[PDB]
Order: sequence, then C-alpha cells, then structure tokens
Amino acid sequence: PAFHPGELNVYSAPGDVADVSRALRLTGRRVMLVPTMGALHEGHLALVRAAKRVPGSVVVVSIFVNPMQFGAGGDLDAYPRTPDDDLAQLRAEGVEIAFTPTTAAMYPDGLRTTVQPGPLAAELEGGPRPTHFAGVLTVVLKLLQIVRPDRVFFGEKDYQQLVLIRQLVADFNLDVAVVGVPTVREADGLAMSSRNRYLDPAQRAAAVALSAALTAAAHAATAGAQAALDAARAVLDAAPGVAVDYLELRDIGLGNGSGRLLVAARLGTTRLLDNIAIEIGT
Amino acid sequence: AIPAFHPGELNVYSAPGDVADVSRALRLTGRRVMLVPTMGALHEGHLALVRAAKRVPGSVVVVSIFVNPTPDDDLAQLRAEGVEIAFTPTTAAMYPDGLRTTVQPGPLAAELEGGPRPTHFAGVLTVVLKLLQIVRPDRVFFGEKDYQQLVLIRQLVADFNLDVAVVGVPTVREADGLAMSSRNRYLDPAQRAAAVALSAALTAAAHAATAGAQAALDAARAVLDAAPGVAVDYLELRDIGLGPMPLNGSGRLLVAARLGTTRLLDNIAIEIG
Ligand SMILES: O=C(O)c1cc2ccccc2o1
Ligand SMILES: O=C(O)c1cc2ccccc2o1
Repeated sequence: PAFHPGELNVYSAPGDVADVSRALRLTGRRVMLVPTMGALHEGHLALVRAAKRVPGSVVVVSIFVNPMQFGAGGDLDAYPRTPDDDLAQLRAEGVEIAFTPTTAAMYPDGLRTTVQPGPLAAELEGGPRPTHFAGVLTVVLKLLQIVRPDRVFFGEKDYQQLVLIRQLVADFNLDVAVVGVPTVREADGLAMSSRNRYLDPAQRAAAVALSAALTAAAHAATAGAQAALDAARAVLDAAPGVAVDYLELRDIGLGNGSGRLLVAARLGTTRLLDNIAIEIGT
Repeated sequence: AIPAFHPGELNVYSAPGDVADVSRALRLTGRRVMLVPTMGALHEGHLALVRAAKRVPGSVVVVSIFVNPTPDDDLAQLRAEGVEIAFTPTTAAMYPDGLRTTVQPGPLAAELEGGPRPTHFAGVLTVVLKLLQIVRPDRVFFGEKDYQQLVLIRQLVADFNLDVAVVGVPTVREADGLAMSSRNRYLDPAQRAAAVALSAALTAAAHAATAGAQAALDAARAVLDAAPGVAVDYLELRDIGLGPMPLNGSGRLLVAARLGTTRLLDNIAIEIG
C-alpha cells in the first residue's frame, strides 16, 4: 500500500496498516497509536496532540466500534457513528494514518481465542457487564499486534480501562509504553464524552454535579477520606435526577495518601463516568 | 546499554528484559531470531526442533526453558547443538504479579486433552504469548507430538494477529516407532513392550485409509485391542485443524492411553481415500 506523508492515509486492512507501520519504523519514525471508537471530540484530540508532540512520531488513530465489548440488548446499535467528521478532524490535526477495519477482518473466526482479564474486570463498570473488559482488552491486544506502536494513548476518563490496559501490557510483556492523558472538560467541568450528546438541556445542567462532587472531594480531602466522600455525596444528593450507580475511593491501581475517586451515575437513560486524583492529608 | 552477547557461544539470560534487548539488537544486525520454547529435560525430540531452527539462513537460536505452574545437562546439549541463546527465567520473573490477565482459548481447549485437564491449554497459550512478546522471534518451533497444542497455538497467532510463523516439526520416534517423550522412561518392560501399539495402530490406520475412514479407525482399534495393559482414553479422527472429519481429504488421527500411571499420546496424518 501507498503512504502519502503529511496527509491522512486511510487503511482498512490489517495487512495494509501492519505493512506501512513496520516500514515506517524501519525508517526511524516512531509509531504512535490512539485506539478510538470514533465519534471524536476534543477529548480524543488531546490524545492525538500528545502523540503528535513525541519527536519523530507518525500517528495512527484507529476507529473501530468493537462488538465484543458491548452486550445485549442493547448498546451496540446505539453507539454514535460519525466517520466523515472523524476523518476531517484527523486531517485538521495532521494525523497521517487512520486505521478503520471491518468486523469481518477483526473477527474472521468469531469469538475464539480471547483475553481473560484479572478480577478488576469484575468490579465497578464490569459489575453489571461482566464480559465488557475481556472484549476491550482483546481488541486492544489485536490492535497493538497489528500496528506494533512505540506508545499507545488512553484518556483517564475511562480510568478503570486504562488500569486494565496497563495490566494487559505488563502481564503479557508487551513492548509498548502506555500513556495516560488527563480528562478534557467543558468550561463548567463536565468530562467530555460522546455519551454527552444524549443529555437534554436539563440533564446537561444537572450533569455538572459529577465533576463538582469530585473536585469538592479533592479539596475536602485534607480533612481525610470520610470528609471527601461525604462532600461528594452531598453534592450528588443536591442534584436533580442524578441517579448514582457508584461512588468509590480507591488506590490508584484500583485496589490514605494517594488515591482515585470514581463516580458513575445515570441521567435519564444516559450513564456518565468521571474520576479524579485524590490526596489524603494533602 | 545492551547485555553482553558473545557470538558462536551459548549465552544464558534469566531476565526477560535482557533476552528482549539482545534479541532486538540482533535482528537490527540482520540475524533472524528463532524461538524454541521448552520445559527442560531435553531429549532428541527437542533437538530436532533446534536443528530445524538452525537450518534457517541467518538464524540465531533462542531456546527458552521454563516449567509452567537436568539444568547443566540441558545447556550442555544446547552448547553441543551450537545454540547461542538460552532463556532460563524464574517463576517470579515470568509471573511478577501472579496470575492476573490470561489467555482464554477457543472451545477446542475443552476437547481431547481437554477433558482430563480443563485449564491446561490456557496455561500453555499464556506462557507462549509471553515468550513471543519477550523474544519477538521471526519463527517459533513446536513438535507435532503435541498436536492439539500446535493447532491451538496457530489459533492464538491468527486470532491475536501475532507476527510470527509457527513451525511444526514432525515427531521424533524410537526405533520401534514409540513417540519420544521423557515419560517413556517410567515404563516397565511389559508396558514398554505394549506402548509400541500406539504408533503401530496409527500407521496401520494411515495405510488402511485407502479403504476409507471406518477401515482406518477399525485397523487402529484392532491393534490397540491386541495390547495388554493399555487403557485408551480416546482414539479420534479429525480434520487437520481438529474440526470434524470431512468425508474425503486430509485428516489427523489422535490417540491417548494410560499404561499404569503413565499417560501416552500419539497422532498421525491421514488421507481418506
Ligand atoms: O473512543 C474511545 O473513547 C475509545 C475507543 C476505544 C477502543 C478500544 C479500547 C478503548 C477505547 O476507548
Ligand atoms: O518442552 C516442551 O516440549 C514444551 C515447552 C513448552 C513451552 C511452552 C508451551 C509448550 C511447551 O512445550
């Protein structure tokens, strides 16, 4: 396949992106990978920019709505799809490679060999959806194998995901560095997500409570962990038809001092996640 | 700041990161890295794998030895085969975080070998994935003796999009056809005499196969039937990927049996018609 530099090159075949990737690496360029599910927004763009700023980089953005991380009924047919836009944003960012595989090319033998996560996959987000992270890690492994990048980028918004990815990478000895990138927020603090378009004016207004509780907790934390949790709790209780799924304070690896506070809540049918770093006593 | 590597010599590394560094540096200088994963206690069967890997123009041979949960003799054979890298890591080096993320095999891992040991191949594929990631060879060598295993590794490679050729090396046998294995040494003399029936039965079957699949199966069974003290766990004809037997065409006939406490396996290629 052709590679036209300083331009967006779009490959659909794993073979084609694998060949270009390998060729670019043998020419000294450093391969950056940003796995996305499309519907790009400014949170994905921060990920591209981090990769862009790595000296000698050639950036691969992949776009694949992976039917293995979704479960019935349900969420798969409803995922936002906007490839036109996505590709334009990527041209505008000066990304050179977009990898957009077909389901058939990724799953020619269906679900056969898969990745089985550690017990962290059974908690938090994986509580209701116990096969969700196995689907995520399977496609992430396939993607790293196809593209073999130097580094791979993930937002901290999906913190649990990032942690399991660091697990996949360590546990399977993958020669790739995992770059966590801080969450991009709207001007009021709402963590940017494509699930956000599904909020109406009211819920969009109520939605600010997640970030506010979290940031309230981050500051109340000098008074310790009960104080941080109770502060976030209070903010969430004062917010109209925000229904809290969970609100949990964990170690940063997700097992006082330094931790991570995590929230999941529904607004109508729209499930939102957010998290923040927490220093207990600091 | 790469670890020390002396060409034409046996270099031993126990650190994953060391063998990863050497291997990467060697490929840049135009050697082709060949991996031969072993579990130690090398016999001729392992040596046939090593020899295949040496055949490749440009090869540097990496032999891992690791027991998945003979030290000086094994290395002496490797030095004697002219192998240049052994990878002899600890359990803690390979599993510093315990069993956390693992490989889940497809349904074939539940059959055959299979039913007695339901989690065996999960262990196998996981460790093999890791060796592949550590060493990143161009080619990886497995004996056909453990044929279900080879099939499942080929599935790993395909399914996870791994950049490596799987090379399957024919079974080394003793003079009477008994598939070589470190277990063979446990057999008393009666058992060792009766153990010839597994290969005997498989080669009878392979030759009976001009008459079709039932004649092959029946010739194999007659031969096992004529052996005392041989408990047959399965005798099965499958296609070459271990799916069900197609009506004509290439297949594989596999057998497992228990002789006292010692469990023996064998397998053969079959052409129906
Ligand atoms: O668009 C995203 O937020 C995204 C996509 C994606 C693909 C595989 C694993 C994790 C992922 O996060
Ligand atoms: O000694 C062997 O035949 C052997 C070694 C090995 C290592 C990983 C997976 C399977 C394996 O078989």
